[PDB]
Amino acid sequence: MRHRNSGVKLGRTSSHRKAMFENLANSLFEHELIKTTLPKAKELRRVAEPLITLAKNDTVANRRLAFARTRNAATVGKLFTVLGPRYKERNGGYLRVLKAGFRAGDAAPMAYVELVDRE
Amino acid sequence: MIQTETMLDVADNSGARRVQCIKVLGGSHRRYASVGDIIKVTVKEAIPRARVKKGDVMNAVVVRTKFGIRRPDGSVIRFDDNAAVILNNNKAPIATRIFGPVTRELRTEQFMKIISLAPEVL
Amino acid sequence: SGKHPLVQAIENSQLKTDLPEFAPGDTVVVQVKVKEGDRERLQAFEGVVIAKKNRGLNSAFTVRKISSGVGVERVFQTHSPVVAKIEVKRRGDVRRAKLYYLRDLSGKAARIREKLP
Amino acid sequence: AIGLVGRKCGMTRIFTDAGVSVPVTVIEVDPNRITQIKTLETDGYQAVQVTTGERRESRVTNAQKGHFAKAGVAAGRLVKEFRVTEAELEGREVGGTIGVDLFTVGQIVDVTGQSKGKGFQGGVKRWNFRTQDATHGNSVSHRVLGSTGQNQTPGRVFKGKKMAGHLGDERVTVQGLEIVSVDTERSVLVVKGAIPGATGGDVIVRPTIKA
Amino acid sequence: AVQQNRKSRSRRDMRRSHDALTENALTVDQATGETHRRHHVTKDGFYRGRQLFA
RNA sequence: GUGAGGGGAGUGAAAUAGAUCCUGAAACCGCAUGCAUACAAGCAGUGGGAGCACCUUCGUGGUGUGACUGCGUACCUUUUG
RNA sequence: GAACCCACUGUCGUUGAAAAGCCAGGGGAUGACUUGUGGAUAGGGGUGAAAGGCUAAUCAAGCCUGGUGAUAGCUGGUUCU
RNA sequence: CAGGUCGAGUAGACCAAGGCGCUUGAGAGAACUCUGCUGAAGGAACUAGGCAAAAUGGUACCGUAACUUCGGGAGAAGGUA
RNA sequence: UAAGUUCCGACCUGCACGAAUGGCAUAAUGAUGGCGGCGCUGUCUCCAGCAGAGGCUCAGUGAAAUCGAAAUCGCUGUGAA
RNA sequence: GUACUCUGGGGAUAACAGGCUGAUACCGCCCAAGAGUUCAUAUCGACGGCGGUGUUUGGCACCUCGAUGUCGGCUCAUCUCAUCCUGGGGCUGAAGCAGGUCCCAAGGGUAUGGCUGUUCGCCAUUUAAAGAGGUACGCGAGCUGGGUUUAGAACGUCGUGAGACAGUUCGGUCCCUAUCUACCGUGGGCGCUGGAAAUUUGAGAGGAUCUGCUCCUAGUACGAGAGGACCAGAGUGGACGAACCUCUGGUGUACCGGUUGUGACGCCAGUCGCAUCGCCGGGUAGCUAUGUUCGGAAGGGAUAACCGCUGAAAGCAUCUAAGCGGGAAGCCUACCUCAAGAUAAGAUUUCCCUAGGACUUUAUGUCCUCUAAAGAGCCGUUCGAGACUAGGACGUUGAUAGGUUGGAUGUGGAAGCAUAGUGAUAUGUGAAGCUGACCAAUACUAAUUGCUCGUGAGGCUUGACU
Ligand SMILES: NCCC[C@H](N)CC(=O)NCCC[C@H](N)CC(=O)NCCC[C@H](N)CC(=O)N[C@@H]1[C@H](O)[C@@H](OC(N)=O)[C@@H](CO)O[C@H]1NC1=N[C@@H]2C(=O)NC[C@@H](O)[C@H]2N1
Repeated sequence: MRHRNSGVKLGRTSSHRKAMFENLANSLFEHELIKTTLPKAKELRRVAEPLITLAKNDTVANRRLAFARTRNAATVGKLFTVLGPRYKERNGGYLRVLKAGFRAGDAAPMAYVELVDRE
Repeated sequence: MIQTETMLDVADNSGARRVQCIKVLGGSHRRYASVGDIIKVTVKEAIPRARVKKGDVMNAVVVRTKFGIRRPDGSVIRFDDNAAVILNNNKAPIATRIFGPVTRELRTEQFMKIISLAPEVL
Repeated sequence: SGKHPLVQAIENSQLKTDLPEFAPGDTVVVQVKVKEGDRERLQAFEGVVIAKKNRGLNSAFTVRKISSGVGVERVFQTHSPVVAKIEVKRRGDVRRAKLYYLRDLSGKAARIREKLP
Repeated sequence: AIGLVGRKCGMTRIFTDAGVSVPVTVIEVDPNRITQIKTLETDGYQAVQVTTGERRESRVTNAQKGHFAKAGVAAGRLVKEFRVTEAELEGREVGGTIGVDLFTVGQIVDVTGQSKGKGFQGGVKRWNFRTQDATHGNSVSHRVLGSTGQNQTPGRVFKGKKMAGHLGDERVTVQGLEIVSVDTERSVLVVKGAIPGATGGDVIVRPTIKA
Repeated sequence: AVQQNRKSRSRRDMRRSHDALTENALTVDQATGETHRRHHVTKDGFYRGRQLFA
């Protein structure tokens, strides 16, 4: 049973899963539109949106927390310079997940992840 | 929560120091004994020149357990040791002093002497 | 407040309104009501608070003491009417919420430093 | 007997004046609205049909909408019957409501619910089977069934043999619970002990049959 | 463990009687007029009156 | 897909002689049509037998199917069996 | 006590990753030690700190080809009316 | 042949130079199987058998019995930092 | 040991010990046989939770041993029993 | 001689299990010398006689040698009654408490350890009791492999020897992915006299069925005393089962913190990767027992042994032949769950569909045209539901999921900056910072535009009412 439990496994160890979602968040913040599998896309919200929420207040402690979470100076700079001021007045829901058919190699269901006000 | 093969300290001056439980009395297939329950014990260590000797098979009553007991308000009381008190063939205490605290589960006509002799009842 | 509002409302009507502030590492005296037949009396339980659970009506705290060379712990339910009164005798200085490490210490090693204003 | 349909809200405790902690379960009761009365003349047996809760009109079908409109009551989230006697039928009419005041403090009741679902389960959990040795040469048989029959005679497995399968998610009735509180202003029943099912599930409270 | 008798073609087909495939849910998109998988972005990047790739 | 493969055109007496290409059997595997088949227990047939479809020399006829029913435990070998 | 050489216990594997292994432990590890290259001993023979061990995944008498279509009071099979 | 930090070390953990991510993937997170981590109270009651697990584990100093072929036993046991 | 067909010591009517197919002992040594104790523990009372790998579902590739033919139920009886 | 072994054959012929039989084995009955102070039959019962069962030791050689492959343990069972406990009775050399013996009764229940490979047995300590048997001496395509029975080696003994054993001892590979039947779960299809959404009756099926101790009656009845009840009430336990997570705990590798080694982020500071989650201390939900609550209560009907009432055959007697009763943990009900594929397919409430042509096979007839209802499903957001399914909720007329805001909880004094110290560090800002799964609000994001299925008033005969 898994009554009321949250989180995913995705056939990975916990550290590998955490690193993979870190990489996905960095790629999404850089490019503002990515394509991945549907379960990864749905779980990516719970990791990426709190980072944008944190970036709404620009302090040394918040920047250091963001650096601990992402390990990417360019991502920290973009978060605290562009994305946070952009979403200052938006109450959550900074991402958009859209189904995008299936993948040729393994028939895996796919999806697009997009920032809400990309362009 | 005392079962067969459990070692127990002795909380009196009958002469035994360590006993081992060899049977939990009071029913077929009964597993555990708690405070106020009667057990059969074998004497593993004893004071020299005492009345009880090493290798004797006697009855005993459990007075303290590490598993602890429940109270009606939902609390639990736990001790640091498992301790027993030696009884005769008529299931009456045969000691004249009690060491350490006991609990109010012993306030019966069978074990009133332990209550009256114990340094503390909690 | 992790329960449904109706459950919270039912629990709230039973809360005690005069509990003192106390923390793990303190030494306290708890007065317990003892009923024998019709004889009512108060018995003191004095010792060190080694654990405290804050859950509203389901709050509890564990007190440990040494009695005639035997260690004894009791887990008091904070809002039960059986607990008549709680006195804080001394305030301790500790570094963690749960002090189970005191169970393996004796005498001098188990001393708790006093918290000094 | 005539009873109530309620919803399990969660467990808590009540402290008595002497200090005893009584574990209790809370049941919310939206007052049950009578939708139909069945009689010997037209149905062949005597029962009272009730509804409770709410349901949006986009989810209420036309047939059920007409059924509710005939009784003159708002649509509920469920419909349920209670078998009754002639004496119990007195004072009950279509369109009336039944509240928590049907019960009194100290009354003994039976509570019916739908137990939690454990899914596909094995012999150890389902039937309290014993496990075999974890060591001493045991190869791959720790939680397996073991033997399931005898031999050429009878050369088959008997019906009702205990095996692995679905466990839980069944109708369960717990008998002999005591009513601790009847809160009319909040429309709540507080009963002693545990009742089947998960928080938010539908429960039925009836007077005890072990009377 | 293995069969004692070969299974007949009739029984094999009876077992396969549950193997038929089904149809996907396809709908016409209002913005473009093209058939697309329902609730999915079209192959040209349109969904719900929005365009993804310039 | 400048692939494989095929449909036309053309050659040839013949291309269902089109390249591992004369003839093209059986096991085995598809599609189409007709009848039967989802309340009934077994070597699957046999002796009866209603109904349906097509054909017809219109029937006391032909072809296909076969509701219902009596009887009925494969073959070879080795054996007292 | 590493490399190196072994193979005492256990789980796994047993249509294996493997026709003898993996993993966790284990023994020797300056010696009667381990190892490369090239040689010698050939079948009632060789070699053996000796288990009938080894002698090309084969050993109470290796493999190959001949005698040879050995013999079998035994088992099986033996085809149209 | 074989570097760096600790290290007695070619043991070990993480790194350099230099190489790789082992030629099916994506989901789900039932019984049962394999491999691990933790576990109330009890502590060999298991079992053919403490099988398997758990446990001990370093450096310096102190201290160390019977027996003895006078070499050992011995890192006996045990203790302090 | 609470309880000991094993173990240790002793007894001598040795079914059927006995002195280089050596007798009786023996410090050290042994992955050697038997018995006991401390510590330790999921070995067990009695199992619970969690992590990884399968199992399950989807897409691709695609085995095996077996096999007279099958429209392949229970019971009691019968009968190469 | 071969246990270092090999080939051709046999169920023509042995060892295992099955079969026939029942000498033997076990159980029962008949007669009755006698024993029992007298008194065969309370309890025993010689010499003899008659049966039953199919557990033992055997007899036979019918099945299997082109294989039916195991002594004990483990796991899981199912049946019998010749009944171990609990229930109901008759007799007694039955005062009471106990006991002996026989009859009825199979609902439930019916030990843990020491020794040994043991089944068995002896022993220790319990229990209401630790029953006797059948099921391939149940169960090894479910586990083990200690004993027996391969190949190594040794002792006693036998033999000249190779070797061998009414013997002993140390060591010594347990294969198979389940087609069919059976069983445990879970779906798809069609049927059920037009279709649909709900609520239901119960033919029947399964589950459950145990019991100790104390008090009271009452130190009463009984008994010279010692002892000590029936019947009838109260309380409190053992084992077993279910549900649950408020309490007590376990776990809790996406929560918090301490800390070692190493590498990196330019450096300090602050952090991150790896080392079993590196190690260590705590811990939210969920799951869970050792934790919590509940259950086997009470009552009807027919009976078993047994006890009768009235009553003749048979002027008496007699429970029986006519007629009328009592009587058990056993049977039928009663309690819980399932149940109309109950093809005999049941009942109730409500909802939906009422259009035109042609023709001949004049029929619930075949082609056209027009219609597409009530509902169901596909799809999506999902769940305390789940292998896939099925089931529950919701899809903008929206709180279904994520996010956001607040709260709660856990861990515990973030970073930065100031002070005090040579410094390790300590204190303040401040119970701060961070906080998976929880509670409550909130359309910010995603549940879009949609499609498919399901029709058009439901044959005939008879009867009763219109
Ligand atoms: N012209 C056309 C010619 C056609 C050609 N013949 C086809 C051919 O031969 N195919 C061979 C397929 C083998 C492999 N699957 C290829 C692949 O898919 N590599 C994925 C990498 C792609 C990525 N975008 C580039 C990247 O990250 N590079 C790094 C980088 O350079 C460097 O790391 C740092 N830190 O700087 C280096 C350390 O030395 O490691 C490389 N990473 C590496 N990963 C590789 C690995 O595991 N093995 C082989 C070798 O490729 C390895 N190096």
